[PDB]
Amino acid sequence: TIPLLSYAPSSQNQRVAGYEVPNEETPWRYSLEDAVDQSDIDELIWAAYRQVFSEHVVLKSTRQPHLESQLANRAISVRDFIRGLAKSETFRRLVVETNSNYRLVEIALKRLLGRAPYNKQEELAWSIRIATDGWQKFVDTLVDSDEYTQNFGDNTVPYQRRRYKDRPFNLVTPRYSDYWRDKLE
Amino acid sequence: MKTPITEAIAAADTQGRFLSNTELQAVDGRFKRAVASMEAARALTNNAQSLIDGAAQAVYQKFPYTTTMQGSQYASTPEGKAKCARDIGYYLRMVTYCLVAGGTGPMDEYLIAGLSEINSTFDLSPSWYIEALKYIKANHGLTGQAAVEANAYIDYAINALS
Amino acid sequence: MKTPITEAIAAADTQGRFLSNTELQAVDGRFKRAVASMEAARALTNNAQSLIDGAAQAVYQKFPYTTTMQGSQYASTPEGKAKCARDIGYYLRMVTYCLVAGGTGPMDEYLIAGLSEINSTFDLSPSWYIEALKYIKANHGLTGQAAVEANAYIDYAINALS
Amino acid sequence: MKTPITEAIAAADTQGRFLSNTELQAVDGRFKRAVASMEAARALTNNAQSLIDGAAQAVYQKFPYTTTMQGSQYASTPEGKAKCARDIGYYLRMVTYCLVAGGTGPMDEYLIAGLSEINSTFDLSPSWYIEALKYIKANHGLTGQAAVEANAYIDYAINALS
Amino acid sequence: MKTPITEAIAAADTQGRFLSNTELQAVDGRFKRAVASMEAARALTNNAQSLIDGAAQAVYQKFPYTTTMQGSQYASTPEGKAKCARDIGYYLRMVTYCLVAGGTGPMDEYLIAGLSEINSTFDLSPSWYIEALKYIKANHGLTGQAAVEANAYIDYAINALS
Amino acid sequence: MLDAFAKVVAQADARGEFLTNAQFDALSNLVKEGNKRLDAVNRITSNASTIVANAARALFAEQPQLIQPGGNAYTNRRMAACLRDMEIILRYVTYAILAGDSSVLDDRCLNGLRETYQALGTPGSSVAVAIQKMKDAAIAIANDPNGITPGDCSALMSEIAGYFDRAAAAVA
Amino acid sequence: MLDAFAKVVAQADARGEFLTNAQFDALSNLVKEGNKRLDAVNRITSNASTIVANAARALFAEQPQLIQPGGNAYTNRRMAACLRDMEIILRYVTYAILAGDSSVLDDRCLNGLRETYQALGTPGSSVAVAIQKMKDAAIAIANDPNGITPGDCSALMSEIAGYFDRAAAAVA
Amino acid sequence: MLDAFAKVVAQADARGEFLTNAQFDALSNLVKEGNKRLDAVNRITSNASTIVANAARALFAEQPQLIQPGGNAYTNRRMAACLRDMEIILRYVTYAILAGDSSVLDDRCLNGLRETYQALGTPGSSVAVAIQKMKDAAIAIANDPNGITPGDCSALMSEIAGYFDRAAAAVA
Amino acid sequence: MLDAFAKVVAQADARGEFLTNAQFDALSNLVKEGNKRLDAVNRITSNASTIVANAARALFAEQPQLIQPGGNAYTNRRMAACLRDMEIILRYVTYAILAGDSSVLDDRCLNGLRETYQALGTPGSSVAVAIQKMKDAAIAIANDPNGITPGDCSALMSEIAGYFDRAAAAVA
Ligand SMILES: CCC1=C(C)/C(=C/C2=NC(=C\c3[nH]c(/C=C4\NC(=O)[C@H](C)[C@H]4CC)c(C)c3CCC(=O)O)/C(CCC(=O)O)=C2C)NC1=O
Ligand SMILES: CCC1=C(C)/C(=C/C2=NC(=C\c3[nH]c(/C=C4\NC(=O)[C@H](C)[C@H]4CC)c(C)c3CCC(=O)O)/C(CCC(=O)O)=C2C)NC1=O
Ligand SMILES: CCC1=C(C)/C(=C/C2=NC(=C\c3[nH]c(/C=C4\NC(=O)[C@H](C)[C@H]4CC)c(C)c3CCC(=O)O)/C(CCC(=O)O)=C2C)NC1=O
Ligand SMILES: CCC1=C(C)/C(=C/C2=NC(=C\c3[nH]c(/C=C4\NC(=O)[C@H](C)[C@H]4CC)c(C)c3CCC(=O)O)/C(CCC(=O)O)=C2C)NC1=O
Ligand SMILES: CCC1=C(C)/C(=C/C2=NC(=C\c3[nH]c(/C=C4\NC(=O)[C@H](C)[C@H]4CC)c(C)c3CCC(=O)O)/C(CCC(=O)O)=C2C)NC1=O
Ligand SMILES: CCC1=C(C)/C(=C/C2=NC(=C\c3[nH]c(/C=C4\NC(=O)[C@H](C)[C@H]4CC)c(C)c3CCC(=O)O)/C(CCC(=O)O)=C2C)NC1=O
Ligand SMILES: CCC1=C(C)/C(=C/C2=NC(=C\c3[nH]c(/C=C4\NC(=O)[C@H](C)[C@H]4CC)c(C)c3CCC(=O)O)/C(CCC(=O)O)=C2C)NC1=O
Ligand SMILES: CCC1=C(C)/C(=C/C2=NC(=C\c3[nH]c(/C=C4\NC(=O)[C@H](C)[C@H]4CC)c(C)c3CCC(=O)O)/C(CCC(=O)O)=C2C)NC1=O
Ligand SMILES: CCC1=C(C)/C(=C/C2=NC(=C\c3[nH]c(/C=C4\NC(=O)[C@H](C)[C@H]4CC)c(C)c3CCC(=O)O)/C(CCC(=O)O)=C2C)NC1=O
Ligand SMILES: CCC1=C(C)/C(=C/C2=NC(=C\c3[nH]c(/C=C4\NC(=O)[C@H](C)[C@H]4CC)c(C)c3CCC(=O)O)/C(CCC(=O)O)=C2C)NC1=O
Ligand SMILES: CCC1=C(C)/C(=C/C2=NC(=C\c3[nH]c(/C=C4\NC(=O)[C@H](C)[C@H]4CC)c(C)c3CCC(=O)O)/C(CCC(=O)O)=C2C)NC1=O
Ligand SMILES: CCC1=C(C)/C(=C/C2=NC(=C\c3[nH]c(/C=C4\NC(=O)[C@H](C)[C@H]4CC)c(C)c3CCC(=O)O)/C(CCC(=O)O)=C2C)NC1=O
Repeated sequence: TIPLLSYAPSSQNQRVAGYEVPNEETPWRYSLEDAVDQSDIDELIWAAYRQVFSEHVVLKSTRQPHLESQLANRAISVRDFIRGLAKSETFRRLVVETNSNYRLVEIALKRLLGRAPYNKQEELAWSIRIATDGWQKFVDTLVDSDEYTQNFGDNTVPYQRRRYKDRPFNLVTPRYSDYWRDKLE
Repeated sequence: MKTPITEAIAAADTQGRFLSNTELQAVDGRFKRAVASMEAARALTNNAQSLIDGAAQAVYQKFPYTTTMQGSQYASTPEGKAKCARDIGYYLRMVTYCLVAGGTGPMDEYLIAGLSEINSTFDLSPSWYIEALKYIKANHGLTGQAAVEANAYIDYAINALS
Repeated sequence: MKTPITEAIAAADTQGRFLSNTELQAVDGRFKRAVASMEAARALTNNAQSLIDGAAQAVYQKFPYTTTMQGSQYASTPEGKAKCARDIGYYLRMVTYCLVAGGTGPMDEYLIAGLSEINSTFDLSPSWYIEALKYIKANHGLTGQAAVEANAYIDYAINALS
Repeated sequence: MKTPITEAIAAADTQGRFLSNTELQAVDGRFKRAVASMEAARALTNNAQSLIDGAAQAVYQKFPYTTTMQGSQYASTPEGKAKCARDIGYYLRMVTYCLVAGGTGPMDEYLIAGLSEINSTFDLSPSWYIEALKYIKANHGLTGQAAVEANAYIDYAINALS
Repeated sequence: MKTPITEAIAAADTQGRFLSNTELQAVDGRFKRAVASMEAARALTNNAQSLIDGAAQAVYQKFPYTTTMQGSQYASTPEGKAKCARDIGYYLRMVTYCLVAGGTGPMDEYLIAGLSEINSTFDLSPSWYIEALKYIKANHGLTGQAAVEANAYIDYAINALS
Repeated sequence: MLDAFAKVVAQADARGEFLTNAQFDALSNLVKEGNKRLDAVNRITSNASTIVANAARALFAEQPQLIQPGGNAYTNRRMAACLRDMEIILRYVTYAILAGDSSVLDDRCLNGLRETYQALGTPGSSVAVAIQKMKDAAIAIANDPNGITPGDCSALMSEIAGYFDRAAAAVA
Repeated sequence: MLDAFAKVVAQADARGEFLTNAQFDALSNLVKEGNKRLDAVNRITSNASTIVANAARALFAEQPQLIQPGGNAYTNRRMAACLRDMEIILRYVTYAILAGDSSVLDDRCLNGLRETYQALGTPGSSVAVAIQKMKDAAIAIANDPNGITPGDCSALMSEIAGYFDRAAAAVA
Repeated sequence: MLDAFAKVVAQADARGEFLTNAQFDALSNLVKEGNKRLDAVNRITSNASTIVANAARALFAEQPQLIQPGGNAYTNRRMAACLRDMEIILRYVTYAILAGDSSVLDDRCLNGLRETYQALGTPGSSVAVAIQKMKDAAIAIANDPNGITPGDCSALMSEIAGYFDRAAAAVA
Repeated sequence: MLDAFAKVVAQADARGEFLTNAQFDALSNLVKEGNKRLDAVNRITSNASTIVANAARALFAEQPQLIQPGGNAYTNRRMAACLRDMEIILRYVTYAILAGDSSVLDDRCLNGLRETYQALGTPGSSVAVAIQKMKDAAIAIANDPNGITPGDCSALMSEIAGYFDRAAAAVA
């Protein structure tokens, strides 16, 4: 309805260029493009589960049997698998229901897109995307951004772009912030 | 939580639209069934004390080894018997909560979530809970459509344990 | 699978680099350990039948109820006894496979993957196999570093089931 | 760094698994190779002053235009000679650091990363350093598998520069 | 905003390269065509009041049936007449900015963006302004290149509204 | 995001005690008044666009500083945004009405709303005035009873007013 | 991503001095005593599940509030999370032990863990006591003198205890 | 990103007044001297590689601690990064020069860069000195009256210097 | 992927019989000559760059059509791509040599490579000739009898040739 209100980007490791060979802190790249055997496909599926949902919350009920079968028969790209995790009801209960739009922009960007918010203005900038278009459409555009297509092509599991001397997003961001802890004792 | 009302609301929120007549029809059906649902919940909770103890004895009879051979996973000690009472009480309380909520939401959030993960770590055989829930499904003391609702939730738990 | 050789190769493949001295040193260590690993595998397979039988009797002694309680999940019937022997034989065979492979690869690809689903659906209590593998770990009849390696893989299976 | 121990740690960390026998065998191989690696490192470091000067003269002899052609990217001036000696010394020092670390970690972090950018902006043709490293590879003064390790790291640097 | 200069800068920034001669040629063209556009802007600002008055009467005559119906979205009352004058002035005020910017940037930033939702909610028919601006389009008093460039922007806006 | 039933169940789960007879009768009362709730949401959703648009017409004139040049509602784009946000608040309030609690209003909205506007540079006080004008519009349209069997639905009107007030106080 | 070797090499690179003879003989000692280290880590990883499970039973017996209804280790989902956190701490400590350096432990696990626990409300003090229980259990099982070629390795056991203590203090 | 023309139209839109005669003649003066602006940016960008390389040699000559082992741009990796950042600042200031305003420079280059360098350990003061070195280089190369139709362009060079100065003041 | 050990284990698991004594003896023979495999891989990988460069110069001298204008290996961009793919094939072959099995080579490099070149329009026959040039160069460098402990490594050299041949036959 509205061209998303422009945000001012801040300097970040992901934005910067660097001529580095992979370190031991390299995020590790789970690519289904090679069409590896089923056993390695299990690792790739697990990494996507580990990214969209946190390692903490990926239990049996969280596991979608259909998704497990999806990424096994060289089906919809790993990107679409990520989107399926994102729009699944368990994700909406675990993340969307427990945070406000402004925090949701940050969480989804850190996990799905894999880069931190450029600034508070960007958190505001995409909050309306969540509101007007709907959360499903917000994650749709989040993984359909030109940035995403360059970052992880199609068959590459999302990873933190470059946490060079930086805390990993999973270990700095909880499932929900203390603001919702008002509903807890 | 997976409550009928909230499920309709979330479905409308996905499409960013005011609540359409489809969702309103769904919640109307929930309200129409709520009379039988709440009466069933009352019946189960006011008979809860007998039910919990009966289920404990039922599992003790079906699996005598769970009462005799030593181990923390078993109720060989009075402390273990207390643990057994506590957990079967959890299941009964969750079923009443699901009955009043009108959906599987409560038991999915407070019980079924990660149930498999922990029942293997603490070595609590799911079959024990299966038999206990079967006893509760046989002695619930409900009748008619109230009974069908309660038994549906009980069997949801049974299938989840398996 | 997660064989040392393949692990180093994959690590170099994801980083788009020729195998450097680090990976070569790792696989050299694998080849140095391979002599003892092969010794251990030979030892386990040469007395496989005795180990399988002894483990079967061990679980029958630790769990008396599995030999009498009626039902398909129990080995009260001779057919069930045969199935129990077959399964513990599978576990021992995979231990020998892991010994030869020098890694947990075979175990993960043929046993651990989805182990929970099967042991829950057919109501096969994990404790049964836990006790069986404990017996195997005690009667393996190995010595030295070879014993260490075999014990480590057996315990990997034990902790994976737990 | 990419040290073998830490590389194994990171490989296990990505999958969230405790260090099984695969990683332990890798580190064991590192420790078994450490005897030869330390021998080679001591040999290179104790003779680290004759070889640096010899390599400087070797490059001057193979490429006589590098010390007479006018400019700032040449060793014609004494300051240029100092910088040239420092560069060849950096290569040798990094090789010894990699020898002690057991892996190519130090080389990648302090040398190989961004090598092309610097060699292109300051007009330092890689051939000069290639010849210098060849001289060091021929006069290192080692024997056996220790010599093999020295001639492996230096050749890695050679094939990284060009 | 979508200024020729700014668009070239953005195209170069997304590639991460220094300004090549292509971009410099484009900005040169902008400067070369910025003589006539600035003349046109000067002309239209110096006679702005008279032309907005004429356009206001033009829309009053073309739509007297809105000029007589009483309501919030009409100019029948004197307060509404004042509102109509200010909004006609707004369109002229934006067109001068468009002329100076040499692009459609101001059009999209101060209008056009979300024109549909505004013309749906307040239901202020764009045809009103369109007729007024066609009066302006003939009576602007520009000639030659100034006239044709201004006409291009004006008709872009007209066809964008529909 | 909870509903009435889920709210009482969540408190009961925190306490760890079977649903009390008092809670049962409370929820029975909630079901007794279900039809009126459904009627109200149906009526408000059928006229939603007109409700918000009519209130907006008055709002911009009664607060001219916003539509004068240099104000936050000036320009076509920001005017579109103000209309959009008014409709957003109306939508989440309708959600709340059907739910029976203000949980949804405070969870995915009204959690830091004031801070967002304050950083954007929008005057929070003007937003509060807009929310209150919307509140009057909504209470009026729901409380114009005709075409249906009458009842004392004043309770529904009061709780709707409470939702709108909660939003207005949260943004200012 | 450092170990003992990388730590000393990084100091030496920061100073810019060729590796001194003293540093060489300081790391040869580490390699000569490496087999003991490997045995210790093998023993702790072989009993990981039992260690965490027994420690968890003890924690819930000493602090029943966690497993009572309404406590943070209730609803069986949070119980799974608690067990997972305990084993995560053990996993990162095991990494630290095998490396011989605390770099990995401080780079991934102990880099601000306090903030996450503080925000969620999970009691950090209880986590600390749980880590200490795991510490004593693991150190005892690894130092069990029967079943292995004998030797004197009290220093390594103290280092293991130090890693556990570092985590327990950093999170609490 | 607002260039000169966009900046004046945006200010005029905020005021709500047709472009004033004074602003008209200001932008007319900019256009009359447009060829000079284009030639300056063309000279700076056509010698970009040499500019950065010469400035780098000067920086390492004046501050040898940088290329000393265990410094701040030592190792090929950090050396490449320092060269990269010098070139990046040059690229964004050339963008700013062509635009005629500093909006791009402060929005997409200097928008938090100071915090980045505070965390990294790179000295902000030294990078400011480097920016000044590049300022002198770019001003000298553009002020080569040999090879171009002559005229007085020092006035236009003063704002190029101003943009370099703005970056140098913003980076520390 | 399956290395040699994994291949024998996988076949034995498929049939469902404990590994027989014959298989054990075979694997013992493999480990007895493992040092030779490691030496060969080390020697080939340390000369990768020279191998690919010499083979490339020879290929373009023998088949000038590739470097003629309008040919496939032209325009300096496709030349870079050609060298990159030649070294890619060499890299996956080295992986295969170290593994002792062709599974990795057949699962990543030559897997569906014929189709790739056929669509791109490159002559697959020429690719095969290039792989053969690399084969002779690499086998000569790896079988160089001067520089190391003497012995007969001919079996391993034939295996290396077999891998190169497999790639050459799968691309053309
Ligand atoms: C649209 C929903 C859907 C269906 C129906 C489906 C079927 C399906 N079953 C599969 C696997 C399989 N299916 C079986 C099935 C059987 N083996 C037997 O002995 C039985 C007779 C039979 C069970 C009744 C087996 C053994 C595999 C594993 C094959 C493999 O990956 O190696 C696979 C291969 C990849 C995967 O495991 O996901 C697919 C695609 N996949 C889907 O996404
Ligand atoms: C509200 C959701 C919820 C559930 C379901 C829950 C279950 C639960 N049951 C447990 C254990 C247990 N549960 C039992 C129960 C039984 N003993 C028997 O003989 C019977 C067969 C059986 C009753 C039917 C026993 C004995 C333990 C202790 C296991 C041990 O110490 O090894 C434990 C481990 C901690 C403990 O010992 O209490 C949990 C977390 N906790 C929860 O927060
Ligand atoms: C190769 C890897 C592999 C494993 C591990 C495996 C497990 C496995 N065990 C099974 C059954 C079984 N497993 C047992 C085993 C036991 N009964 C006892 O009393 C003991 C306590 C215990 C032995 C220690 C029994 C009796 C069955 C048949 C159960 C049934 O049909 O209900 C079945 C069902 C099919 C069948 O009846 O054979 C599977 C799939 N299958 C596999 O392919
Ligand atoms: C440890 C990682 C590391 C490396 C490798 C490194 C190399 C390096 N060598 C340089 C210069 C140089 N290196 C040489 C070296 C040589 N002159 C000759 O005649 C020979 C052929 C050759 C020696 C083999 C010269 C002449 C320069 C100066 C180039 C110039 O200013 O034009 C420079 C430019 C900055 C210097 O003083 O300002 C770098 C960065 N720096 C590093 O931090
Ligand atoms: C979670 C629910 C939710 C809310 C509340 C929300 C509000 C919201 N409104 C915004 C903009 C805006 N909001 C308004 C609203 C107003 N303008 C006025 O004149 C009045 C004072 C006021 C209405 C009474 C305006 C004008 C803007 C545009 C600001 C600008 O671009 O300068 C922005 C800025 C970022 C953007 O445009 O994307 C947000 C986040 N978005 C949401 O998803
Ligand atoms: C700077 C760019 C810009 C534009 C274009 C713009 C348009 C604009 N026109 C408006 C209203 C209006 N427009 C009219 C116009 C007319 N009535 C008639 O009878 C005529 C046929 C017609 C003149 C052609 C009237 C009467 C209103 C007031 C309606 C209201 O407040 O409800 C409003 C509502 C608030 C207000 O009154 O200002 C906006 C925002 N706003 C902007 O910031
Ligand atoms: C698909 C969603 C849905 C709607 C819309 C719905 C409406 C609905 N409203 C009804 C009645 C009613 N509605 C009211 C409500 C009101 N009393 C007042 O003073 C207010 C003006 C108004 C509140 C807005 C009353 C008093 C009745 C009749 C008695 C009753 O049913 O409780 C009835 C029962 C008799 C009838 O059909 O009229 C239905 C079915 N039912 C639905 O399932
Ligand atoms: C790899 C490093 C790492 C750590 C350390 C980590 C901690 C961590 N623990 C979490 C949850 C949790 N952690 C606990 C832990 C406990 N509950 C208790 O009663 C005990 C005192 C304690 C166990 C000893 C619980 C219960 C939750 C779930 C909280 C909830 O969802 O309500 C969460 C919430 C987000 C999520 O579930 O993913 C994080 C981030 N996450 C990480 O990625
Ligand atoms: C795959 C990695 C790996 C393992 C698992 C391994 C085991 C291993 N441990 C050994 C010795 C040993 N292990 C210990 C360890 C201990 N002393 C104690 O008092 C404690 C209870 C325990 C430490 C916690 C000692 C003292 C020796 C003999 C000396 C030595 O070589 O370290 C030895 C040499 C002597 C022998 O054969 O027993 C081997 C081969 N070697 C390896 O390369
Ligand atoms: C587009 C605007 C922009 C800038 C400017 C920017 C800066 C920037 N420079 C970086 C690297 C770096 N930057 C420097 C900087 C310097 N060291 C020195 O001695 C000098 C004084 C100085 C050169 C002027 C160094 C040494 C690194 C490497 C860090 C490392 O590898 O550890 C990094 C780290 C992450 C990465 O490399 O991706 C950032 C974010 N990022 C941006 O997006
Ligand atoms: C493709 C983009 C583009 C460029 C690069 C460009 C440059 C450009 N500079 C010019 C002249 C000129 N350039 C200068 C510049 C200078 N005076 C000095 O003292 C300094 C040494 C130097 C500043 C760089 C002067 C004074 C003139 C003559 C007057 C003028 O036209 O600006 C002219 C007109 C006469 C000619 O063709 O040379 C052009 C076209 N025009 C363009 O459209
Ligand atoms: C980092 C991993 C690693 C490597 C690389 C390594 C090399 C290595 N190769 C060796 C032997 C050897 N190397 C060869 C090699 C050859 N003979 C030929 O005629 C060919 C030209 C060539 C093979 C293509 C032979 C025949 C032996 C002796 C027997 C053997 O151990 O394989 C030896 C033992 C004798 C000695 O040189 O002291 C070592 C240590 N050891 C290691 O732990």
